[PDB]
Amino acid sequence: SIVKQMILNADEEVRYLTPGEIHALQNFYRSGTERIRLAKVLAQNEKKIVERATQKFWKICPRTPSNSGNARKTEAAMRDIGWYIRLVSYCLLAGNEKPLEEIGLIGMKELYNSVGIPLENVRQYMLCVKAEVSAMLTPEDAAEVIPYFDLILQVISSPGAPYFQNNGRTDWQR
Amino acid sequence: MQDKLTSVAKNCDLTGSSLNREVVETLKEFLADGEKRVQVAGVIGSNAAEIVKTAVSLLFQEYPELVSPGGNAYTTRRYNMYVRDMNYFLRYCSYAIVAGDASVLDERLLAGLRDTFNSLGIPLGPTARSIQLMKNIVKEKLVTAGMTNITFVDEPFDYVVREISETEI
Amino acid sequence: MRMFKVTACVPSQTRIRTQRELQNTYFTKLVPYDNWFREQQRIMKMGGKIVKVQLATGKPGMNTGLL
Amino acid sequence: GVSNDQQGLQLPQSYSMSAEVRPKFVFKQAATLTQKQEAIAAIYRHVFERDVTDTYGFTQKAELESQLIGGNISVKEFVRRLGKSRL
Amino acid sequence: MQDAITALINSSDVQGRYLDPSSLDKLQNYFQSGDMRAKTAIAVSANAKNIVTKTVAKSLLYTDITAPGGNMYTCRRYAACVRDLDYFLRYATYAMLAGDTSILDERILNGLRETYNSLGVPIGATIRSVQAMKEVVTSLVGADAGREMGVYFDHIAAGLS
Amino acid sequence: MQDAITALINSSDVQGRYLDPSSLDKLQNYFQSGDMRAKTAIAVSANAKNIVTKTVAKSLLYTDITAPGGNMYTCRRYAACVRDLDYFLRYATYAMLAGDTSILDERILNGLRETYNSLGVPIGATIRSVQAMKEVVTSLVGADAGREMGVYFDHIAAGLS
Amino acid sequence: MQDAITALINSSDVQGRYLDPSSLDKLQNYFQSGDMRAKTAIAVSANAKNIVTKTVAKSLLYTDITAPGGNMYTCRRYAACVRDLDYFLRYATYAMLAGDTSILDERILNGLRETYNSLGVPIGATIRSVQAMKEVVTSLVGADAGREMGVYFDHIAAGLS
Amino acid sequence: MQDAITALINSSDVQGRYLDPSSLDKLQNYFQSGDMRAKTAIAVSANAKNIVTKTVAKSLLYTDITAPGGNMYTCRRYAACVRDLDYFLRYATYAMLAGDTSILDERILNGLRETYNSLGVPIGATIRSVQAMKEVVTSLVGADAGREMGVYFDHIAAGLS
Amino acid sequence: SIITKAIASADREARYLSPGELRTIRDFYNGGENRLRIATTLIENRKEIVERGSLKFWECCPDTPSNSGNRTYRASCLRDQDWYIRLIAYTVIVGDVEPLKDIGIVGVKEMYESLEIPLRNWVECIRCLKEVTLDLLSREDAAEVTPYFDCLIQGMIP
Amino acid sequence: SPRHENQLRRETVPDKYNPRKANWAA
Amino acid sequence: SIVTELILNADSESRYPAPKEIQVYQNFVKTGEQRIRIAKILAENEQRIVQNGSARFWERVPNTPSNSGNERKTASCQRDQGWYIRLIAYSVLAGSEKPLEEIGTIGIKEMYNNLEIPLRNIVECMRCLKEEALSLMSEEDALEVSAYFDYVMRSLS
Amino acid sequence: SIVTELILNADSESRYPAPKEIQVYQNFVKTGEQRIRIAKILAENEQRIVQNGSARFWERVPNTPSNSGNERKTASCQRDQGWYIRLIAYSVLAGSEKPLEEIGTIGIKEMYNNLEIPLRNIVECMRCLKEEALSLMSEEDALEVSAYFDYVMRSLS
Ligand SMILES: *[C@H](C)[C@H]1/C(=C/c2[nH]c(/C=C3N=C(/C=C4\NC(=O)C(CC)=C4C)C(C)=C\3CCC(=O)O)c(CCC(=O)O)c2C)NC(=O)[C@@H]1C
Ligand SMILES: *[C@H](C)[C@H]1/C(=C/c2[nH]c(/C=C3N=C(/C=C4\NC(=O)C(CC)=C4C)C(C)=C\3CCC(=O)O)c(CCC(=O)O)c2C)NC(=O)[C@@H]1C
Ligand SMILES: *[C@H](C)[C@H]1/C(=C/c2[nH]c(/C=C3N=C(/C=C4\NC(=O)C(CC)=C4C)C(C)=C\3CCC(=O)O)c(CCC(=O)O)c2C)NC(=O)[C@@H]1C
Ligand SMILES: *[C@H](C)[C@H]1/C(=C/c2[nH]c(/C=C3N=C(/C=C4\NC(=O)C(CC)=C4C)C(C)=C\3CCC(=O)O)c(CCC(=O)O)c2C)NC(=O)[C@@H]1C
Ligand SMILES: *[C@H](C)[C@H]1/C(=C/c2[nH]c(/C=C3N=C(/C=C4\NC(=O)C(CC)=C4C)C(C)=C\3CCC(=O)O)c(CCC(=O)O)c2C)NC(=O)[C@@H]1C
Ligand SMILES: *[C@H](C)[C@H]1/C(=C/c2[nH]c(/C=C3N=C(/C=C4\NC(=O)C(CC)=C4C)C(C)=C\3CCC(=O)O)c(CCC(=O)O)c2C)NC(=O)[C@@H]1C
Ligand SMILES: *[C@H](C)[C@H]1/C(=C/c2[nH]c(/C=C3N=C(/C=C4\NC(=O)C(CC)=C4C)C(C)=C\3CCC(=O)O)c(CCC(=O)O)c2C)NC(=O)[C@@H]1C
Ligand SMILES: CCC1=C(C)/C(=C/C2=NC(=C\c3[nH]c(/C=C4\NC(=O)[C@H](C)[C@H]4CC)c(C)c3CCC(=O)O)/C(CCC(=O)O)=C2C)NC1=O
Ligand SMILES: CCC1=C(C)/C(=C/C2=NC(=C\c3[nH]c(/C=C4\NC(=O)[C@H](C)[C@H]4CC)c(C)c3CCC(=O)O)/C(CCC(=O)O)=C2C)NC1=O
Repeated sequence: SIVKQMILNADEEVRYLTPGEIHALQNFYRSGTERIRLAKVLAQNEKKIVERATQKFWKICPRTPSNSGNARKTEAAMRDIGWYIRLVSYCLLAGNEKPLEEIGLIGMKELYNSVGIPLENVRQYMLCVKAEVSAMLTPEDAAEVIPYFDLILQVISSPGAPYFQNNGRTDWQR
Repeated sequence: MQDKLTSVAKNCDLTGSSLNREVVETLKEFLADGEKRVQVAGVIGSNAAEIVKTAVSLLFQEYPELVSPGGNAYTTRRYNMYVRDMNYFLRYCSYAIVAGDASVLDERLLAGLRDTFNSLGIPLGPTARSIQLMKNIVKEKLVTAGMTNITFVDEPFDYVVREISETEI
Repeated sequence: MRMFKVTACVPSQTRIRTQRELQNTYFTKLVPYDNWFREQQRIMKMGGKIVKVQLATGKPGMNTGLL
Repeated sequence: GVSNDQQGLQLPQSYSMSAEVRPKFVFKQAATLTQKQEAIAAIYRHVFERDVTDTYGFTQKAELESQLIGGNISVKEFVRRLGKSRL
Repeated sequence: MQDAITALINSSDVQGRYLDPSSLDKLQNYFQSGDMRAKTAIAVSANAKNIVTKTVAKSLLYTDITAPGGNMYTCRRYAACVRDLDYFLRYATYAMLAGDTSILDERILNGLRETYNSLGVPIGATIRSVQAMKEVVTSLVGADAGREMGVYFDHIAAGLS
Repeated sequence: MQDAITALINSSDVQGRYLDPSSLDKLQNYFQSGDMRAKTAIAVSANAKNIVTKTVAKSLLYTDITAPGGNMYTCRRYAACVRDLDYFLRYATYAMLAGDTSILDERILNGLRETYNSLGVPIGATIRSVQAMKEVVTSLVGADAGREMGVYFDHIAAGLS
Repeated sequence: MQDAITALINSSDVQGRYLDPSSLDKLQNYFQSGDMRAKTAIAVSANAKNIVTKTVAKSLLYTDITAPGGNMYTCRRYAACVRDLDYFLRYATYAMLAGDTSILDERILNGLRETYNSLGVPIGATIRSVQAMKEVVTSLVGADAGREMGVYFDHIAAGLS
Repeated sequence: MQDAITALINSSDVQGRYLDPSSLDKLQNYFQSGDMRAKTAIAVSANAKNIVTKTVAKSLLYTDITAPGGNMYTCRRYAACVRDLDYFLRYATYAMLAGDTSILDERILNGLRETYNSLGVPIGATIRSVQAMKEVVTSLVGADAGREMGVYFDHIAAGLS
Repeated sequence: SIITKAIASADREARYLSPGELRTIRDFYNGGENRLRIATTLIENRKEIVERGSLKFWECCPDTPSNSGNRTYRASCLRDQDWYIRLIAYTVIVGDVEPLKDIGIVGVKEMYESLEIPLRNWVECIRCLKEVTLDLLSREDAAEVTPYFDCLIQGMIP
Repeated sequence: SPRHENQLRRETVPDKYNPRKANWAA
Repeated sequence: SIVTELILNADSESRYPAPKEIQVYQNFVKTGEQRIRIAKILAENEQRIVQNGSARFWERVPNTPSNSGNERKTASCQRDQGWYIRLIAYSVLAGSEKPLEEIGTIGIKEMYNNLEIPLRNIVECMRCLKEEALSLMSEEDALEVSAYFDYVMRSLS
Repeated sequence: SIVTELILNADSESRYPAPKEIQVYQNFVKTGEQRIRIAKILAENEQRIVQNGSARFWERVPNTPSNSGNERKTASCQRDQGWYIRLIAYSVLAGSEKPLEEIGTIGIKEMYNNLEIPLRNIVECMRCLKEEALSLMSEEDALEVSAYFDYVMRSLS
C-alpha cells in the first residue's frame, strides 16, 4: 500500500515521515470511501466482464489453449482473468500497484512460459478485458481503473504488436 | 534532481528578490498546467511499449541500412538494445514532463551519455531521429486522448536532442 | 573484542527481477559487536529472521577491556 | 537502484548471454582444502587487485584463513577483516 | 512488513476471493482513523528527542541501573540505551501509522530478546522504560491517541518479555 | 566436492595402502560407466527446460500448492519454485557425472531444509516434484541412465527429508 | 582483552570506587615483574620454532595420531597441528605479558572445543601436547618463568577440557 | 608517507651508502626538536575546534562566501568548509610531528585543486583561510612552534595554488 | 519535494510513474495554489513576525550572544530569524520540508557549534517565532506551516 | 597571487544596557 | 591499558612483541611507582579538587544547571566531577586513555545531550578541575594528568 | 581428479558442462585401463624403487638425517618415500595432481621444517625416486608420472 511504501522509504533513510508524506497519507485516507466504492463496483461486475471478454477474445484469437476444446483449460483461463481483475481491485484499495506487482506481475512471464500459455494470447485477452471494463464502468470509474489494466499490459507488451514492416494486409493466411 | 517548484523556491532565496510578482506569476502559470502534465505522464506510461515499438519500426523504415548486415541495429542483440534505450529515453522524458524541470534529464540521462555512445559506436543521428519519432507518437496519442494545450510535451524530447546532437553550424 | 555468534536466514526479495544466481541464505557466523547493530538492522529490513544470538566473545557488563 | 540517488536500469538477456562470463566462487565449509584455497585466492585477487599476500609477508592472513576454513566467519567477514588489515 | 490494508488484502487473497464486507468495514474503519494516526505521527515526530529524554528521566535515571554496577553505567551503555529507545519510538510510530504490529515483529523483536539476553541487558528495566515511553507519549498526544500508540508500545513490551 | 575416483582414493588413503582389487574393480566400473554418464549429461543439458516444465506439469500443477493459499501461489513464488527445480536438475547432473553425491551434500542440501522451514516451503511437495523429475529424466534418457539420475535425485529427496 | 591493570580497574569501577590498597599492592606486584615478563617473552619469541618442534617430537610423533587414519596424518593436518601449537605458544606469551588469561579466553578458547569436536581433532592429544609444550618452555626459560608460562598453559588445557 | 628519519634514509639509500655526517646532524636536529614538536601537537589537539572557529571568524565570516550564492551558503556547505579546515589542521599537525610534508602531499594536495575547481570551491578564499589558520596557530602555540607549523601551512597553501 | 521523491522511487525500480503516484502528484499540484497563498501570507508578515518573536525570545532567553550588547551579534541573529522565516515560506511553497532541510537543517548544528552559538537558544527562538506565526494563521494554514517549524526545531536539538 | 593576508582583517559601545539579564529578577 | 595496546599491536601482525613494543612495555613498567603515586594523590584530594573546581566553574559559568538552585542537580554535577577524576586516575594507572574512553568518553555527548547538559559548560568544568588537580602535584605528574584531562575536554568538543 | 576439475569449472559459470568438457571427460575415462595398470606397476615396484632411490640419494647426499646412523630415521625416510610413491600412484589414477596436493603437498614445507629435515635433501631424494621409477615403465606411461614427481619437487622448494 501507499502507507507501507512511505513507511519503508522513511525507514530506509532512518527518519520519521516528512510533513509532505504525512499530507499525502492524509489525502489517501480521505479518498478511502471512493476507493472502496470503486472496488465494490469492480467486484460486483467481475463475472459478466469476464464472460463478455472471453467471448470477444475467442472471436479474436481462436487458436488458444483456452479454445482448444478442453474444459479445464477454459476454466483456468477464465479463473486467471478473474484473478487479475481481483488484483486490480486490491490495487484500487491499496492506493498503489504493489498488490498487483507482488501477486501477479513479478514472475508472470516466467510462470506463463512454464505453464505453456503464449503471452501474446494473454495480452489480447487482457485487451479484451480492458475494453469490457471501459464499456461497463462510467467514464470516471473507467478513468480510475483502466490505468491498472494498462499497467498489466505493459508487462507483457514487448516484443510484439504492432508490426509496421508490411503492406497492411491481414488475409495472407492460407 | 529538482522539480520546478523546488528550483523556484530555492532561487527565491538565492536571487535575493524573495517571493516577488514575477515568481508568483511563473508559479501560478506552472501550477495551471500541473494536471495536464500528470495526464500526459499517465498516457505515456500506459502506452510506453507501443510508443517505443512504433518509433523503432519507423526508425528502421527511415534507416533501412541500420538492420542490414554491418548496421548498428543488426542482430537481435542490438535490436533489443535499441528498444531498451528508447524506453530509457521515454521514461526520463515522462519524468521531466511531470517535474516540469530538465534537471532529471541532466543528472540521470545526459550525464556521460555522449561518452558512452562514443565508446560503443552508437550513432547519434538515428538516436535523435528516434527521440523525435517518439515525441511525434506521444503527441498523436495526446491529441487522440483529447488534450489541447500540450506544448510543454515538446520540451524534454527536443531538449534531449539539442544536448546529444553534434554542432553543425 | 566482543563477538556475537549469530544464526540467521535472509532470503532475497528481488531474485526474480535481477535473476541473480541462487545463494545459500541460512548462515551462522561471528559478527563483531561494533557491526552487530547494523547487521541486525540489515537482516530485519531484508525480511530475514534472526534465529539465534550468542555472545561468543566477551563478558556481559564489562566496563573496560573491550579492546 | 541501491538508493534514491541511484537510477534503476534494465539489461536484455541477450546482452548478458553474449558477454564474457564471470567465474564466481562460492565458499563452502564442506569443500576440500584446495577449493577453499582457490576461493581465498579469488578473494585476495579482488580485494587487493592481485594476490599480494605472499609478496608483502601477510602472515596474519593465516589466522584469518583458519577462521574462514573452520566456518567461524563468512566471506563477508573475511573481506571486512581484509579491508581493515594493515596490508 | 505489512499495514492494515496489506494485511486485509493478503487475508482475502489467500482465499482467492474479493474483500468480504467485514474486511471492507475494517478498511473503512482504518481510513477513518487515518486522520488521527497522521496527527499522532506528526506530534511524535515533532517531539522525538524530548520524548526519549523524558522517558529516560522518569524510568531509568536515579535508579540502581545508572549507578556503578548497573547496565546503564558508563557513557557508551547509556548512549546505547538512548539509541534503542529512539529506535523503539520511531518504529512504534511506524506501526501506529500502519495500523499493524507486523513491522514491530519484523524490525524490532527480530532477535532483540536474544541479543539482550546475551548482553545482560535487564529485560525488566527495558519493559519499564518502554511503559514509561508509552506514558510520555500519552501525556503528549492525549488519552485517545495515547491509547492507540500504547497498543503498539505494549506489543513491543510483550515481545520483549 | 568429490567424485568416485577421489572417494576410492581417500578410502584407500585412510588405510595407508594402495587400492585393493575391490577398489580397482569399482574404479573400472566407473570408467566403463563414464560414456553413458556423458551421454546422460548431454541429454539433460539439452532438455533441462523441458524436464523442469514436465516435472511441474506432472507433480505441482493443479494441486493445492498452486491454488491460492498454497506456496506456489502468486507468480513470484511459482518462478522461485521453477528456479529451484532447475538448480536441482543441474546439480543432479553434476553428481551423476562425478559419480558421487558429495556435491549434492555441499551445494544443494547445505542449509536447504532450514531455508525451506523458515520460508514455509512444503517439503513433501518438493520431494514429490523431485521424484517426478526423476521419472521425467528416466523417460527421456532411458533405463540405466534413468536409474543413475534417479539415485542422485533420491539422494536429494532424502536430504530434504 | 584484559590485562592485570585493566582487570583491577574494572573490578574497582564496578563498585564505583578508587583502587583499594590491596589492589594497589597487586598493581605494584605486577609492575615489579614486568622485567621478567619481557625477558621471558623475548626468549620464547627467539625459541618458538624450536619449542614447537620439541613439543611435537615429545607428545605426537611416532604415535597413531601421525599414522594413516590419525588426525595428524597428511601434510595439511600436520601443518594445521603445528600452527595450532604455535598459536598456543604465542597467545600464552601474550597472556604472560598481560598477566591475565582474558586474551586466551577471547582469542584462543572461544569455541575451540566445538570446532575440535566438529572436525574430530583429538582433545586429549591436544592437552598432552599443551603439557609437553609447558614442560619444554619450563626447561628453556627456567623455573620461575616456566611456572608463570605454565599457569596460562594450564588455563589453555583446562579450557580444552 | 615518510617522516624526517625516513627521508634521510631514502636519500642515503638511493646512493647505497650509510648516512653521512651531515645527514646524521640533520637526524640529531630532528631528534632534539621532537620534544617541542610533541608539545605543539598536544596544544593543537587540545585547541583544534577553537583554532578552526577563529580561522573562519577572521577569514571567511561576513564576506560574500557566507552570503547566498557564496560557497559557504547553506549549513551543509558551511560544515563542509569547516571539515576541510579541520582536515588541514590535523594533517599539518601530522606533518609537523613527522618533520616533513610528505603526508600533506599524499593525503591532501594530490588533486585537491582539481576537486575544488570541479566543485566551484574558491582557491583564493581557502588559501586565505589557511594563512589565517597559520596566524591563529602562531598566536596559540607561540613564535617558534608557530613558525614550525606555518612551514606546513604554507606548504598546504602553495599546494592549493 | 513529493514529486521528486515519487520520481526517484519510480526510477529506482526502472518503471514509469504508477497511477497512485500520479494521483498523489496531481493532488499536490491542485493544492499548490493554496500553499502559495499561505507562503505569501508568511512572506508579507515576516517583519512583524521576526520583531515580535525576537522580543519574546530575548525576554525568555536573555543569556544569549545576540542579547549581549554586541550590535553585530544582534543584527546577525535578526538576519538569521528573517532568513529562516523566508526559508519556511519557500518550503511551504514546495509543500515538503526538502528545500528547508537542504538549505538550513542539514549541518545546522555543526555550523552553529563552529560559530559558538548555543543550539538550545536557537530552539527557544524558533519556538517563539512559531508561536508568533501561529498567532496570525488559521488552524488549517497552521496545519501546513507548523510541521516545518517542528522539523527545524528537531534538526536544531543537540 | 599567493598572499591573502591583506584580506583577512577579520569581521565598541554596547547597544544594550545591562545585557544578558532576565526581567523582574528577585 | 598500554600493555593491552602493545600486545594487540603485536597480535594484529600475528607476531611476537617486537623491540619497539618491548621498549614501550619496559618504559611503562618502570613508571609504575610514579603512576601509583599520582593515582593516590588524585584519590586523596578528590573532594578538595571537586570543591575548588566547582567554585571556580560556577564563578566562570554562573548560568549552568548545577547552580540553578536545584540541590539534586548540584549533587549530580559534583558526583560527575568526582567520577571523571576517578576515571583520570584509572587512565594514569593503566598508562593509556582506554579506561577513560570505555567508561566516560564513548557516548559522552549522547548521554549529556539526553540529560540536557550543555557540553561547553562541562568543558569549562573539566578545565577548572584540571587547573585544580595540576596544582596538587609536581610538573612531571602534571604532564601525565593534563593529557587525560585534555582528552576528556576534546571528547566533549 | 579431472572429473571434479571439469565439474567445478562448469559450476563456477552456473552452466551445464560444455561439449568440449564432455569430450575431455570421455577421453579421460577411456584411459582408465592405462592409468590403472600404471598404478599397478607403481605399487608392485614400490619397494625396489624405494631401495634404489635411497641408495642413489645417499650416494649423492650422504650428509642427511636418514644417513646418520639412526635406524628409526632411515626407516621413516624410506616410509616417506613409499608414501610419496603411493600418492603419485593416486595422482596417476585420478588424472590430476589433486590427491598428491591434498594428502602430501599442502603444508609439506611446514611439516618437514617442524621435523628439521632439510628440504633440499628431500628434493634430491624425490629426483632419485623419479629417475628410478621412470626406468621401470614405457616412456608413454612416464609422461604423467614424471609430471607428478615434478609437482612434489616444485612444492618442496
Ligand atoms: C535501554 C532502554 C536499555 C539498555 C540498552 C542497551 N542496548 C545495548 C546494546 C544493543 N542494543 C541493541 C538493540 C537493537 N538492535 C536492533 O536491531 C534493534 C531494533 C531497532 C534494537 C533495539 C543491539 C543490537 C545492541 C548491541 C550492538 C550495539 O550496541 O551496537 C547496550 C550495550 C550493552 C553492552 O554490554 O555494551 C545497552 C546498555 N540497557 C539498559 O539497561 C536499558 C534498560
Ligand atoms: C519448488 C519445487 C517448491 C518451492 C520453492 C521455493 N523456494 C523458495 C525460496 C528459496 N529457494 C531457495 C533455494 C536454494 N538455496 C540454495 O542454496 C540452493 C542450492 C543452490 C537452492 C536451490 C532459496 C535460497 C530461497 C530463498 C529466496 C531466494 O531466492 O533467495 C520459494 C519462495 C518463497 C517465498 O517467496 O516466500 C519457493 C516458492 N515452493 C513450493 O511450494 C514448491 C514445492
Ligand atoms: C595439533 C596440536 C592437533 C591438531 C590440530 C588441527 N587443527 C585443525 C584445524 C583448526 N584449528 C583451529 C584452531 C585455531 N584457529 C585460530 O585461528 C585459533 C586462534 C588463533 C585457533 C586456536 C581451527 C579454527 C581449525 C579449523 C580450520 C582449519 O582447517 O584450520 C586441524 C585440521 C583438521 C581438518 O582437516 O579438518 C588439525 C589437524 N590435530 C591433531 O590431531 C593434533 C593433536
Ligand atoms: C573551506 C575552507 C572552503 C570550502 C570548502 C568546501 N569543500 C567542499 C567539498 C569538498 N571538499 C573536499 C575536500 C577534500 N577531499 C580530500 O580528499 C581532502 C583531503 C583530506 C579534502 C580536504 C571534498 C572531497 C569535497 C566534496 C565532497 C563533499 O561535498 O563533502 C564544500 C562543499 C561543496 C558543495 O557544493 O557542497 C565546501 C564548501 N568552501 C569555501 O568557500 C571555503 C573557502
Ligand atoms: C538568532 C536567533 C541567534 C543568533 C545568531 C547569530 N548568527 C551569527 C552568524 C551567522 N549566522 C549565519 C547563518 C546562516 N548561514 C546560512 O547559510 C544560513 C541559511 C540557512 C543561515 C541562517 C552565518 C553564516 C553566520 C556567520 C556570519 C555571516 O553571516 O557571514 C551570529 C554572529 C556570530 C559571530 O561570531 O559573529 C549570531 C549571533 N545568535 C543568538 O544568540 C540567537 C540564538
Ligand atoms: C557537572 C560537571 C555538570 C552537570 C552534570 C549533571 N549530571 C546530571 C546527571 C547525571 N550525570 C550522569 C553521569 C554519568 N553517568 C555515567 O555513566 C558517567 C560515566 C562515568 C557519567 C559521567 C548520569 C547518569 C546522570 C543522571 C542521574 C543519575 O546519576 O542516575 C545532572 C542532573 C540532571 C537532571 O536533570 O537531574 C547534572 C546537573 N551539570 C552542569 O551544569 C555541569 C556542567
Ligand atoms: C626421506 C626421504 C627423508 C627423511 C625423512 C624423515 N621423516 C621422518 C619422520 C616423519 N615423516 C613423516 C611424514 C609424513 N607424514 C604425513 O602425513 C605425510 C604425507 C602422507 C608424510 C610424508 C612424519 C609424520 C614423520 C614423523 C614420525 C611419524 O611418522 O610418526 C624422519 C624422522 C625425523 C625425527 O625422528 O626427528 C625422517 C628422517 N629424512 C631424510 O634425511 C630424507 C631426506
Ligand atoms: C495470481 C498469480 C497466478 C497466476 C496468473 C497463475 C496462473 C496459472 N494458470 C494456469 C493454467 C492455465 N492458464 C491458462 C490461461 C490462458 N489461456 C489462454 O488462452 C489465455 C490467453 C490465458 C489467460 C491468462 C490456461 C489455458 C491454463 C491451463 C494450462 C494447462 O492445462 O496446462 C496454471 C497452471 C495450473 C493451475 O495452477 O491451475 C497457473 C499456475 N497462477 C498463479 O498463482
Ligand atoms: C539469428 C539471426 C537473426 C534473425 C534471423 C533475426 C531476425 C529478425 N527478423 C526481423 C523482422 C522480421 N522478420 C519477419 C519474417 C519472418 N522471419 C522468419 O524467420 C520467418 C521465416 C518469416 C515469417 C514467415 C518479418 C515479417 C519481420 C518484420 C517485422 C516487423 O513488422 O517489424 C527482425 C527485426 C528487424 C527488422 O525489422 O528488420 C529481426 C532482428 N535476428 C537475428 O539476429
